[PDB]
Formats: sequence, C-alpha cells, structure tokens
Amino acid sequence: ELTLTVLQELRKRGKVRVALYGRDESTLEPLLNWCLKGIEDVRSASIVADWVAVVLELYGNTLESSPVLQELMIDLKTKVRHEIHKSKEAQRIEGMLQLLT
Amino acid sequence: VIEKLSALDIFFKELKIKEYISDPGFLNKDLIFGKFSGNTFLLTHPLFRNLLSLLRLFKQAIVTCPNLPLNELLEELFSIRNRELLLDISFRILQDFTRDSIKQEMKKLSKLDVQNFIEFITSGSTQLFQLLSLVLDSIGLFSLEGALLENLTLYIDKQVEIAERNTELWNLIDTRALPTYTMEYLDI
Amino acid sequence: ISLPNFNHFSNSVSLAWSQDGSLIFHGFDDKLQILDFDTFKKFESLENTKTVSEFTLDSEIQTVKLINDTNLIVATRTTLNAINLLRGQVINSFDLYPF
Amino acid sequence: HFFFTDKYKPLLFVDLISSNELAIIERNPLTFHSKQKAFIQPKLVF
Amino acid sequence: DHLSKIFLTISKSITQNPWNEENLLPLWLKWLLTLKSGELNSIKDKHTKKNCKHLKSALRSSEEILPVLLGIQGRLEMLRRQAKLRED
Amino acid sequence: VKWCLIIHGGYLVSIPNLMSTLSSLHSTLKRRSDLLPRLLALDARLDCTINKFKTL
Repeated sequence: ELTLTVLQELRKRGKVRVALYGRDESTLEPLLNWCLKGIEDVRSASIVADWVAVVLELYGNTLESSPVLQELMIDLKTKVRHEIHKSKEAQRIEGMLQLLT
Repeated sequence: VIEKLSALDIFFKELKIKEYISDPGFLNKDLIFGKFSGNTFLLTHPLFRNLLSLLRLFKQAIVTCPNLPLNELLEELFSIRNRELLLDISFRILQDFTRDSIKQEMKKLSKLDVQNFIEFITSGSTQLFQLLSLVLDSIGLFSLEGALLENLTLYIDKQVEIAERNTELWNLIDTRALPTYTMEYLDI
Repeated sequence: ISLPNFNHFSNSVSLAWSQDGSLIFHGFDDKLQILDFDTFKKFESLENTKTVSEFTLDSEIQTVKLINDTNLIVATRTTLNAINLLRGQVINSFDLYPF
Repeated sequence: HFFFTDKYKPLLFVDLISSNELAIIERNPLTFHSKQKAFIQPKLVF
Repeated sequence: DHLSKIFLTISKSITQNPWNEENLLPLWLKWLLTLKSGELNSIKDKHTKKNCKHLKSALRSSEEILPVLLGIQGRLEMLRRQAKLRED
Repeated sequence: VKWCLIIHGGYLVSIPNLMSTLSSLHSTLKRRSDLLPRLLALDARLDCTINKFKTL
C-alpha cells in the first residue's frame, strides 16, 4: 500500500515520463518485479497499467536489445491473460447476479 | 392562438391554410385542449392521450413522443418488421423506463414472442444485448428450450470472440554507435 | 436509492423537496417527475385525480423551485411556468427565449 | 575536383589496405573501456 | 505507398462490415499496425484520419457491446448447469 | 459463487433483499468488471510491442 501511495502521488504531482527518463534495465526490473507482484490486485491495476504503458512506449527498442526484459514481458502477458480470464468470468458472474435479482 | 386553433405565425398560417425551440416557446406559454383539437404540426407538438399516441408519425412518435406506455411499446417492438425499429425502440425503452419495469412487462409478455425474438436475433446494438439480458432475467430460469439455449450460446460465443478481437484492434489503432568492424562504401 | 439506468445522458437535471419531506420534484430534460419519499416511487394517488407524477415540457428543465406546499415555479431552457400543487392547474407563464 | 567526408570524426589511421580497400581506424574512447564515473549534474528535463 | 492504399481499402471494408466473422482482414490490420504504425500516422492528415476516427467510433461501439455480451454468456453457462442438474 | 447461484438460485428469487444480502459480492464483481477494459487496452499495447520486437 505504501508503494501504491507513492506511485499515486508521483503520477499525480509529476509526470511518469520524468519519473522514468534516465532508466536502464537494472532499474527497470524492480519496477516490473513490483508489477508482477501487484497487477493481480484490484486496487492498483489501472495505475500499474498507466506506468507499464508509458514505460513500453518510451523503451520500445531497448526492450529488444535487452533479453531478460523480454522474458518479463512474456510472463507479464501470461499473467495478464490470467487476469483477462478472471475479469471476464467476473463479468459473467455479474450477469448471472443480474439474472438472479 | 387558441382561437386560431379552434377556428382551424408560420405554424398558425399553415394550420389556417390546411383548414423547434422558438415554436415551443411561442406556442407553449389550453395546451391539452389544443392537442385534443389537433388530434407536421403534430410532429412539432410531439417534439415540443398515450393510448392515442400508441394507436397512431410512427417514426416521429418512437423518437419524440412525450407519453408512451410500456405495453404498446413492447408490442410495437415485438412487431418483427425490423426497419431499424429494433435499435430505435430498444434505445427508446432503455431511455424511458426502468429495468425492473421492463422485467415485469416481459414477465407479462407471452413466451411465444420471446422465443420468436430469440430466434430472430440468433438468425439475423448494446441496447439489443441489454434487452436480451433483460428478457433472460424476466423469463428467469425454468421455461426455456435447451436447443434454443445452444443456438444462443454459439451466437453469443462467436459474437464475444469478434468483440474481444475488435477491442484489441481498437486499442491497437489507439496506440549504440557503430560496431567494432563494419564494411562501408564511399563516393568519388 | 432509486436506480434507473437511462441509455441517454443529459445533465440538465434538478430536484426540489416538499417542505414536510413528502415528495420530490425532479426536473429532467422534457420531463417533470414526482417521487414518493417512503419508497422512491412515483406519486401514486389512489383517487386518481390526474395529479400525476409525469409532466411533459417543451425543453430541457433548468430549475424547479417550490415557494410553499402550494406553488411551484419551473424554469425550463425556453420559458417559465408557475403551477399549483393542490390542483394541477397552470397559473402563469413567461418567455425566456428572446433573452 | 575533390571531396572530404565528415562521417569519421574519431580516427587513428587511414590507409589503403589493397587496390581499393581502405582502412579507417577510429576510436571509441569513453563509451567502451574507461567508463569513468562523472559528477551528477542533471539537466532540468520536464 | 501500396501498403497505405491497402490500409485505406482495409479500413473502409472493415467500417462497412463491422461484424464480419472473418479474421484475415483484422489480422492484416493487426500486422500492418504492429509493424508500420508511425509511418501510417505520418502518411496523411485529413482523409485517412477521418477514416480512422470513423472506424474508431465503430470499434468503440463494439467495445460498448462487449460487457453485456459477457453477462449473457455467464447467464447461459448458469442455465446450462441448471439444465445439467435438471437431468441429474 | 457460480455453484452457489446455480444450485440455490430460486431461494435468491424468493429473498426480498438481494442488494442488502450480497452488497459485498456485487461490489467486488463490479470492481473487476471496471478493471476489465483498461486492462484489455494494456493487452493490446502489450502484444503490439511484443510482436514488434519479435519480428524485429
């Protein structure tokens, strides 16, 4: 929750581009480690989505040149398809709640 | 204006010869009597007797009629003419009435028209899909065919695959120095 | 909570409140609603003296204000109308269009 | 007629290896082997 | 700019058939966007971009359609399980 | 939850206060459905750049 708060306040006060300008792979990887820990949470997913979107749109080709960050994107794709399935089944359960009311 | 309507500026002259914010502000400041005497100008008055409105201008009413009842509205909806009236009256009922009122009205509604509507949508629009949600929640759980369930199942499955792929396409359109040895050419 | 879900959207919305807390006027675009407070339903009158809870108007309603339990002035985007509440009879009307 | 190119600003040695094959012998002094830690004077990016 | 003309025809045909069950035209649009998006954005400023906002409005309508569809999908799965318990 | 609704749906038809008895379920499920579309936008950007660096 404390990392969530400081993420929120950095995104609110400043912009995430100036937050992520002079990054290399070794300082990109703890961000993404925290992402793989915390995208699964209901409260933070939109904020983490903003942050990973701006860092990918900045670091498009450095993603190619650095190999292990590619593997981070692969397992990120796997777990985010897991959340795809979870949220879609959730909308299904909401539809059957609308049936039962 | 009342005397002109009884004996029957632009609308007044038109009515006298036949016998719209500005129009509304000039002819809405008696009105019930004028409407009764009236029942073009009717279209303008609609823009500005729900049973009469239902018995009746069809397009003008289904977009801009002030008073419209759920029973005749669902009867005109389950008329399977389908001149885009499905989307039109679906938007109209989702604009005008509440989901529980539509639920109890479709509980009142006979099951044969429900089955015909399900067959029509599965054979040949988020308002329409919300109407399918509503009609499922009004029929409940017991009386519904398994074969029609499977047809609606394959229909909804192919539609949700194309909806997913469509959303991904939508967001997709929403989106050192030289090496240690190279071989390069030169001009003259 | 009274929760409809209208597919359309127009923020020209307002509400007024009867001084004893009995009913709620609701000025919506081209529509006047009267809401019971005990159940958040329309004003169901068993006598059916056409003091109904659904009134048609010409344009988007801006204000609906009751001065007491008897007089209601509504200012819609083209005009103003002053009506009674014990009886559903119109009294006054004035144009707002040219200004 | 003559020419001069500005594509090779660091260069140790230029010669003809053969009939036409040239040798341009450049340098990568800072980016490769020194990696000396510089004083952190950041540019105000915004 | 044959790829740009291809993109024009693909966008127009996709706007004309928003609910076409085929996949070859959307995957062509997929590959063309995930390959050459920046030069696509710098082709033209008026007509191709008007086609882009038209198609984006249509696909946003499809996005509005999607969640209710998921809801009825869940309703149908629940009804299928109810039918199974009716059999047993 | 799916099996609860499946095997005891009719009792939830007979109960009068559905919102009052499953406010928390409806809240969590509504939160997940709210997280859905921005997540799918993330997925589109993700496999966009993923296939981009896969081809180059």
